Amino acid sequence: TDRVSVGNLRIARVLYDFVNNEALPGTDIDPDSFWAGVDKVVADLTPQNQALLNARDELQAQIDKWHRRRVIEPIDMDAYRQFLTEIGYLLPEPDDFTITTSGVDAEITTTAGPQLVVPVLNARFALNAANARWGSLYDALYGTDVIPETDGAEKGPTYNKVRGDKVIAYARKFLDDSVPLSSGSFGDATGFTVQDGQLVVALPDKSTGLANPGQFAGYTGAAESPTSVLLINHGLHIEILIDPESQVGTTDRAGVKDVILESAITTIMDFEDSVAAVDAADKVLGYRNWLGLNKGDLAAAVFLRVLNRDRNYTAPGGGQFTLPGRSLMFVRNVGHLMTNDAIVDTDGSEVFEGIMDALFTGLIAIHGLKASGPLINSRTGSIYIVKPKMHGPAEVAFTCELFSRVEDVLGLPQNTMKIGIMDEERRTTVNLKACIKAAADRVVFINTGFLDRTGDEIHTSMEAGPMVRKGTMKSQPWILAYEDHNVDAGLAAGFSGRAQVGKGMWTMTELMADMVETKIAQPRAGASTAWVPSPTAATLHALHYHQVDVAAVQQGLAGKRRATIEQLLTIPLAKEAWAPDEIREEVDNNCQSILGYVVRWVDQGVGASKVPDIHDVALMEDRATLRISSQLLANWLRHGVITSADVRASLERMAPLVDRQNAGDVAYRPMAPNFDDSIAFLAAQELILSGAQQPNGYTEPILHRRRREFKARAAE
Ligand SMILES: O=C(O)C(=O)CC(=O)c1c(F)cccc1F
Ligand SMILES: [Mg+2]
Ligand SMILES: [Mg+2]
Ligand SMILES: [Mg+2]
Repeated sequence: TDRVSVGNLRIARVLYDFVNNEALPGTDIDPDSFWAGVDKVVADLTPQNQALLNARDELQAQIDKWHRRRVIEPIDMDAYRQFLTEIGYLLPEPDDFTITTSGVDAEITTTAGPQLVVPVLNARFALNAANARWGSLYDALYGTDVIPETDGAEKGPTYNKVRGDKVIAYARKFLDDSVPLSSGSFGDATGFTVQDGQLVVALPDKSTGLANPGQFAGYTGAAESPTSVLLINHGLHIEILIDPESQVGTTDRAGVKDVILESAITTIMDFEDSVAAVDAADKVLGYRNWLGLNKGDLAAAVFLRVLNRDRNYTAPGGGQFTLPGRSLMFVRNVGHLMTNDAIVDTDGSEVFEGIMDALFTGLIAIHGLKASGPLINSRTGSIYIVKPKMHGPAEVAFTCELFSRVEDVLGLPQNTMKIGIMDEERRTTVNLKACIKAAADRVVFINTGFLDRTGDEIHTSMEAGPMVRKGTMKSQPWILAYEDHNVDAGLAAGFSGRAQVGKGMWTMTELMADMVETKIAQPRAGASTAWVPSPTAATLHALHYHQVDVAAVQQGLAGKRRATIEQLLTIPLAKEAWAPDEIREEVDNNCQSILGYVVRWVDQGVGASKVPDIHDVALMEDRATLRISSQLLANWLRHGVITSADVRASLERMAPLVDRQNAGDVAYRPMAPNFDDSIAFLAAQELILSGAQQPNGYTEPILHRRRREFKARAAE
């Protein structure tokens, strides 16, 4: 009695009102025509959506039976691959082709740099992420472990000048490495001037210019005493702020106050694995934040926080130009699996959620194409949607047809809605060229979502035998081939200069020294973007793109074929391998990370949490990391590595530790000692004990059911 009838649909009133009162005004779309289009698109495309999900089940059943029907020691790769071809899992590779996607912004086609992912249901996080286009290097260095807290350089309640001077020195070296002087070092600079459109750096006994004056991009203030100096390197901007009257500037030999880095070039506003949204009320919260971002007027509490305006500069010659102040925004829709009762049909059947996301996030994104102040997002006229968890090229073609039909409902030009393709399921990996071809006129990135991909690896081969420990997965042959294969397919499809080639998330949110040391591997592998968990991590990962010329790396990689199908298909089976203490560590680690994530998901609707692991390393958890942990334990239980008593005792042992870590939140409900009274604890148990039975190992069916159950209990 809380719904609105439109054709065969029954729409939750909160969603109907949100769309009519907030999303539609200003788009010139007729409300009656919009809702008729929703009815028609749902009716027309739901059968194919269901057909595709049934096809996954039929293929996995055949693969399950194949492994159970054999006894031979190692996979006979020739027989295995021929079988995958017969059942239509491995499809033929199409001829070479070049993508044709047009109307894409420079941040995607050309600029190499970090890409930030943030939960769209958290307005203050989403605001900080959009504002992360520019970030302080001094803050990122001083506040993290990139500068070690050795004797004398420790962080305290007040500024430590010994630490501050290490920060300054680190940044001066970065400047020398990125925008080198004709002679001397930035460490010895005493001042900056702009004379006849050229930057002049004062040294103690002479003056000098840049080795490449073309890296001088502009300044603020008067040319003869600028307030800042703007530089560019590998397409990314660097700004030296000059203020001798500041706390840090007073100590600096040139009065430098900070070094600002262009950081999160693009940001993915996430409706998928980092949020918990199980009904119309939840979906409206997310849609309204996405609306505020595109209209430019989102403002969050704690005083209030707003979106940054663009940045004004004087060109080296003399004109006034402007640089984007905000990250270019993508939105990650949900994939093809789930339904959501935000809309039900006349029989009470829930509507597919990915279909709804395309309609509603596409509608809302129109506001980002028009004046807010200037328009917020795409100046070239595109809407950028990340589509996750697709399995193979028919599922990509379906997304493209869904987008085409939504463009018609919205009165948008065909191919306005672009697609960032996650390569995060095995049947996409091994058919990647065909997947890109299916979206050849819409694709704006491919990205190795390696954590979902690991979950799919385990589930697909669940019946083959026990898998290696999850920490071993990152170095197994299949995943190394998968990473190279993805780059190869992108470059061969003409992505250089046209679309992003992306790699995955750094999850250790406090291990920033390790990130700076290690994550450089991604641009060295030819990735023009990769995922960071925070604005601070975006600023630090920006350093890697100044050190690595990704454009040159991609040109050197052109034409290579560095992964075979046999390599891609190498299942991560454990050899005949573990002492009891290693098995116990794996179980306790997986149970602790499952419980820490799931308890905040089910009881508080939080879809991404920092959860310390068994080694007290803080990890950003979302559904993909949960998918790995629950599938690994399900696999170990399936093949006798551990018993059902092992699992239960581990969960009961780790649950009170998770309770302790959450003891300060008035909204937290402890799981122990009354485990069977905690919907959250039972959800975590169900994710393991029923994991082998979930479709492709997905965690949403259980999580959504258990969160809805919790909401009902809290309302009675
Ligand atoms: O690798 C994949 O499948 C992803 O898609 C990555 C992802 O959501 C994510 C994650 F796993 C941990 C933290 C933050 C995130 F955004
Ligand atoms: Mg994923
Ligand atoms: Mg260079
Ligand atoms: Mg199954």
